[PDB]
Amino acid sequence: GWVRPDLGQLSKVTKVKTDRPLPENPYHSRARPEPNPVIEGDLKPAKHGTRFFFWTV
Amino acid sequence: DGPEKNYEKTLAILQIESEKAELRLKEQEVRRLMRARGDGPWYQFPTPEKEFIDHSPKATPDN
Repeated sequence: GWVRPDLGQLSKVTKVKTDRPLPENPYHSRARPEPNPVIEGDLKPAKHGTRFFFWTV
Repeated sequence: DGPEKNYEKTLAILQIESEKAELRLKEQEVRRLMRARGDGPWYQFPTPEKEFIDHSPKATPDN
C-alpha cells in the first residue's frame, strides 16, 4: 500500500510531537553583563554657561 | 552709588567664579573615572552589532 510521495512533498517543513522537553539554554551561555545605569531627568542649561576660561556666557 | 553695590556685586562675582572652578575640577574627575571604567555615558566605544547575527536554522545542527 505504499504510495510514492509527489514532487515537493518530502522537502516540506513538518511539525512533530515529542515528549522531550525544550532545552532552555542550548548554548550553555552565561548571564549577560548588566547594562550601564541610565541617567534620567529633564535637561537644564549648562550651569554658568560653557565655563570656558573667561567667557561669561 | 554707595559702597554696598560694588561690595555685593563682588560677592556675586566670587560665587560664580568659585562654582565654575569646582565644576571644572569635578568634570576632570568624572572624565577620568568614565574613561578608565567605561561605566558611564562617555567613552562608550563601539562593539559589533548583534542585529546582523543570523539566528535561522542552519544547514547543519551544531552551530
